[PDB]
Amino acid sequence: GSSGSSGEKFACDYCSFTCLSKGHLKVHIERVHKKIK
Ligand SMILES: [Zn+2]
Repeated sequence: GSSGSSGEKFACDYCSFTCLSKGHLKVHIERVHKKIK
């Protein structure tokens, strides 16, 4: 089997990142592609 998959997971709009939680996607965008101010 493959080392990664799309499955039923959420994906980043800016890079090749994926996660099972929408909260983890929000935290990824808010810290990696945007910042807290
Ligand atoms: Zn990303």
